[PDB]
Amino acid sequence: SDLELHPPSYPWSHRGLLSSLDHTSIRRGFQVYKQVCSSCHSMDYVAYRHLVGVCYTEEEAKALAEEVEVQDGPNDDGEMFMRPGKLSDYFPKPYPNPEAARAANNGALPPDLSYIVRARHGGEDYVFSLLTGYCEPPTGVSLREGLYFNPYFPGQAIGMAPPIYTEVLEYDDGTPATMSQVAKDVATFLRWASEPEHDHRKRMGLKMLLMMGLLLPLTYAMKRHKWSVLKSRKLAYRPP
Amino acid sequence: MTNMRKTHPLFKIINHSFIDLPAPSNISSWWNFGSLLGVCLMVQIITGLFLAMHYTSDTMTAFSSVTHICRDVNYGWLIRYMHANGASMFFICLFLHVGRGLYYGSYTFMETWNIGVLLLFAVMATAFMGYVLPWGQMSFWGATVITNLLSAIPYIGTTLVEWIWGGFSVDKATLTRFFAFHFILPFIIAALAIVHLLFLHETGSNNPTGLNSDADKIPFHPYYTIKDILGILIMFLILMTLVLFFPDMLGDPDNYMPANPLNTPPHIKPEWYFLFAYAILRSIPNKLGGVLALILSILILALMPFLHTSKQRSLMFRPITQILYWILVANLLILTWIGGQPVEHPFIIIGQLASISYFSIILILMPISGIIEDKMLKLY
Amino acid sequence: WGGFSVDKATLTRFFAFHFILPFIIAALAIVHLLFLHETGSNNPTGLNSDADKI
Amino acid sequence: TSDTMTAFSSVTHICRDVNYGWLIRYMHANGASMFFICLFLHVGRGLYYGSYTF
Amino acid sequence: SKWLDGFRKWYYNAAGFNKLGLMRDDTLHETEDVKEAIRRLPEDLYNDRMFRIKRALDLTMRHQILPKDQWTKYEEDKFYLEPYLKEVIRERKEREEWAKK
Amino acid sequence: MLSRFLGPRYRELARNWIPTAGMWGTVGAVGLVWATDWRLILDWVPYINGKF
Amino acid sequence: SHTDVKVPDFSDYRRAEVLDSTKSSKESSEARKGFSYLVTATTTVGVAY
Amino acid sequence: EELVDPLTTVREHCEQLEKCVKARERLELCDNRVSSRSQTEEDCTEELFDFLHARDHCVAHKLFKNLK
Amino acid sequence: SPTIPSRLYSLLFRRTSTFALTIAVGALFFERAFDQGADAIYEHINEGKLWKHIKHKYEN
Amino acid sequence: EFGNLARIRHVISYSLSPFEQRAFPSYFSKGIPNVLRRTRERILRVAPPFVVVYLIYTWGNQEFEQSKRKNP
Ligand SMILES: CCCCCCCCCCCCCCCCCC(=O)OC[C@H](COP(=O)(O)OCCN)OC(=O)CCCCCCCCCCCCCCCCC
Ligand code: HEC
Ligand code: HEM
Ligand code: HEM
Ligand code: HEM
Repeated sequence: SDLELHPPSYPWSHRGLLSSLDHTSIRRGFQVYKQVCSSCHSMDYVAYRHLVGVCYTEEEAKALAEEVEVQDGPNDDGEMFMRPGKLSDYFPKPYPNPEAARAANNGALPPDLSYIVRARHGGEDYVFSLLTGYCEPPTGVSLREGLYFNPYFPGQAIGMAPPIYTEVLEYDDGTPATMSQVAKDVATFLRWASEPEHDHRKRMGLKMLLMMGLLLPLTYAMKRHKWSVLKSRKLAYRPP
Repeated sequence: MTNMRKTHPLFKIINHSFIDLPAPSNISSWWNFGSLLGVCLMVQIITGLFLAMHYTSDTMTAFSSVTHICRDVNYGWLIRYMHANGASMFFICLFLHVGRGLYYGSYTFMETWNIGVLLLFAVMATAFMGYVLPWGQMSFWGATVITNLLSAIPYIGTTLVEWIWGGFSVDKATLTRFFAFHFILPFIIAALAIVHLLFLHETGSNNPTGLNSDADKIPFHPYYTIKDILGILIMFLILMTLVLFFPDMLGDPDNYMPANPLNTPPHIKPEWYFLFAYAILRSIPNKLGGVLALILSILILALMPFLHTSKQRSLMFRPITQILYWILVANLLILTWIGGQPVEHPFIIIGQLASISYFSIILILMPISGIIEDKMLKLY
Repeated sequence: WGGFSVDKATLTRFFAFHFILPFIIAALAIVHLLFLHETGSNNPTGLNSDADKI
Repeated sequence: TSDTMTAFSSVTHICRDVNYGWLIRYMHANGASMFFICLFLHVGRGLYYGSYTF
Repeated sequence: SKWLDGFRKWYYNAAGFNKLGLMRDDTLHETEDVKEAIRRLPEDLYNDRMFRIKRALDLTMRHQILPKDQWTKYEEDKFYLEPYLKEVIRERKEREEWAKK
Repeated sequence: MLSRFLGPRYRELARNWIPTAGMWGTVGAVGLVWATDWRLILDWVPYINGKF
Repeated sequence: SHTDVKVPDFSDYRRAEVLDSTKSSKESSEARKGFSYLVTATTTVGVAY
Repeated sequence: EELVDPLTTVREHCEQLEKCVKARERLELCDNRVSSRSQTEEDCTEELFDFLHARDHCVAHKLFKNLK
Repeated sequence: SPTIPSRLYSLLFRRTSTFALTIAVGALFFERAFDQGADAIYEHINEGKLWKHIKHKYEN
Repeated sequence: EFGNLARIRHVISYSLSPFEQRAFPSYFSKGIPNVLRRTRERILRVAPPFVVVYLIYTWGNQEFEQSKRKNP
């Protein structure tokens, strides 16, 4: 349809000017991506070494990397072998090429969710409204098999099967894995994946604001002190 | 002994330009802006140099190299977003500088004005090719749109566009030559700005009153030096709160996808400093006429010295032409808003009225208003 | 190097530096010519050439 | 193209597929050599005729 | 009639140079004809013009104006550069019509 | 505002400068034809009919 | 005459330590110079940081 | 589900407002005028968008308070 | 007994070399103290969200 | 080219040292009336273009949201 539905603004914990991301939510959204979203979507620009100092220690991230297998080679005989993963490895693609991705998902290519927050209007609000907005189609429109009605998708007929539901996965910390909680955690994690510099950027911005609020009256006072010779200058004209 | 500042053959130029240059005492804060432009220019160059140290001009490894800059290079996100937001702030300072020149009658310096118009063309070409450079979706499709409207030229347009492209479409030859041209053009802009300052210093600078300022003149140091340091620090404040708090309020989200020739975006538009030009282009139902109107819009900005039909230089004492000037500025804002809109109701008629009023205010109504106040003040 | 040896980072930064250096060379050549033209040039005999200049 | 996997290949693409790209590349290399020839003779002339007093 | 004169006085107050102590003839952008007109001025009028321009620049620097009693009124605004300027334009037109023949 | 340039002396000056300007336009036309290898002109010159 | 010139009153612009015309200067010049140079020094510290 | 979704609770709380219920009878008149075999191309996309906009604005006002 | 800006000028600001020396000393003191205060404020805004607030349930 | 820019006769200028005078002498008390004086001089020339184009922007947005409605 020509008319479209805009996602609402949710009160995110990082929505403030100086507010940081919640790293427990990023960790929870990482395992939400791992046991659910990694079967169809790739993460070509995020490695396992990007998670250390953010959500996991080096031992936990090393165990996560050694859980999955990565093709590597070739050897001295000239063949590609199947080694365990390392910290430097990128996240494993579900499909080697987009053609088998379109074949496995019935024509539709599942996109790379590396900057899917920054590639869409609304950011993570769009992702949260897309994952928690799967509703039945209204009367007057007929939906063919293999398509699903999501009003936040452009054209309102998305090709993605509804991926999350209640207790779709189990959390390590005992959080109740409701559908909205899973969607919020994966939206926080995708926001981190699009902007990994976000916390450092906001800390640098706080330092910039404090330093420039210090510097501005001081250099204004210096400018006004040097210009007070001209600002207080008086003129007189006495022809004979 | 001697004075080393005035007798050294190298220090004499800096003494004549930035130390003992006679300047009007009553110039306002708008006179900071051009100096800020120069500072912003070198800032761009510095950031660009470091963005040249990790970027690969190749369609397989352009977007991946940009993501490698953003994620893996230490503070590479900071330098990249400083480069983009400083390009936007460079155009902000450009429009305010040109608006100062239009309002205060600084276009009577004809050689300086035409040299500045040449600088404006060069920086617009530099920013266009630089926006093509990261090879997103909007980069590829904006390059396609601009080169197609260049191909609208009869009988030489097709040959010129396939020679600019290096092929039958936008490909890696176009990307590499755009990287080379985007690299080399700011040094041409720097040399041209040196010529710009040379012509200004041999003709002198202008006060906001438009009167002869030789009665009250002050050295550049230490008044306008510290005033420009304050302006530089305010420009750094706005640039740093744009790079550190809202990195993407001016950017395009569709540029964060890899470039796909098979998929076209639902809406294709250039950046906000091209949007009024695009809205002027989109109004005329003739592609040759649209390109003609774009080039003659910037050329009637260049032609503005020859429309001065008033005995007073600045607009300080000309309120009717002041009103027409603010109508022109608001019309430019309207064209900027329309340029980011699709061709739907009621944007076509609004854009056509905006372009007609823009050309009428620049060409017709301003000399008429100048003649009207000339009669109205008993000048002739 | 940008690393432990010569690698891709070294090649990219050397391309950027090789691009940027000749323009600095051109500006220094302008300063070179300016410093020469302040005092005039030299003749092969080493004498004062002010008696015969063209 | 300034990437290690596509530097030598891009140079061969210049010399083999670009129209007169071999002329441009070998002109660049031999022009660098002739540039150093001119530079060495310029320096030696400055040394011989006492031009270092400037 | 008198309505046009009152409306001219309102525009004269709306122009704003009279709040800087300026006159109308000081606000002329100096071309070559105006430069020769200034060159032909007597010394007292030239000194008064230079002081008025300097005071206007000093007021515009401080972003201030004169008090309302010190504003240049519309009545005594003497047009001092008009006869010199008229003779300069007449002599230039004489040179122009000689060179066109 | 170019009404200064209406007169017999300027008319005589322009009349003197017509053939030099026409010859310079001929030079510019031949230079643009030669440097671009235009097929609309060199196919009419009898000697140059070998490259087309 | 040249003895007719008088400097106008700067009491609307003068500092708090130099308002009194009946007391000598140089007992407060170091304080004013220290204040101005302290402002300059703090600006230089911030710029250097 | 033994685990109760808080989003459903917030949604059914936000069906108790006034703009949502006015859009609800607007959608009701829409779908029984197009469900009466009128044989038209007209559907109920606009009414569904209005109701979903009101309901989702109400939900986004108070969704994240009860989520962890 | 003069004011503290008077003796501050007469001992620190009168000579340009010791002026630059105290600018450098105050610059290093200011960078240390300002980084302390800025990380303290940024820590105080964001309880329970940073990695250093939660690296004890997982570090072991 | 100081010393030959112009010719001025009989003009006396008095200036103070920057160290004998205040940096901000009556800052707010004589800064606020001057700001409102400049505002009163300039808003009737500056503001109504921006008011008019805000009206055009709001009317265009309203017509765009109305033009995508269903009926008729
Ligand atoms: C009266 C105050 C009441 C409130 C009291 C509070 C104080 C407020 C300030 C009081 C100021 C007192 C007077 C001092 C200021 C100087 C005089 C002044 O500004 O007067 C108002 C001015 C009169 O015009 P003036 O320029 O003086 O002279 C014209 C010749 N008659 O008038 C104007 O400039 C009016 C300009 C109107 C412009 C309307 C434009 C309509 C069309 C816009 C189209 C733009 C968009 C086009 C888009 C096309 C495509 C869609
Ligand atoms: C296989 C059943 C998938 C699972 C598991 C996930 N997604 Fe998906 N998604 C899938 C396909 C085939 C597509 C292609 C587009 C289409 O027509 O359906 C998508 C798309 C997305 C998008 C992009 C939406 C857009 O407007 O471009 C997003 C943001 C997205 N998917 C999110 C997402 C998340 C967060 C997942 C983990 C819970 C997830 N998807 C899993 C198929 C599949
Ligand atoms: C010689 C100096 C310059 C160099 C070397 C340079 C180099 C680059 C490089 C390598 C990029 C791509 C990096 C990236 O964007 O991810 C880039 C992007 C860009 N440059 Fe420059 N640049 C220079 C000067 C300028 C100038 C003067 C401007 C105009 C103000 C400009 C405007 C841009 C813009 C708009 C982009 C796109 C930013 C984006 O991705 O959104 N550049 N430049
Ligand atoms: C590309 C960036 C530009 C730079 C770096 C630049 C630089 C400068 C500088 C340093 C000055 C002197 C300071 C001042 O008075 O503002 C100046 C003045 C001027 N510039 Fe530019 N300029 C640029 C663009 C332009 C353009 C596009 C124009 C033409 C519209 C222009 C026309 C002028 C004029 C007329 C002046 C004199 C105004 C005056 O001093 O009164 N400049 N410029
Ligand atoms: C980057 C390469 C160089 C360029 C483009 C360059 C350019 C020039 C030019 C144009 C002249 C004036 C013409 C002439 O006298 O032959 C000149 C003269 C001179 N150059 Fe260089 N030069 C270069 C390298 C050097 C070097 C390396 C030296 C130092 C050994 C040097 C020292 C001189 C001297 C001493 C003169 C003046 C001697 C005379 O005029 O009699 N130049 N150079």
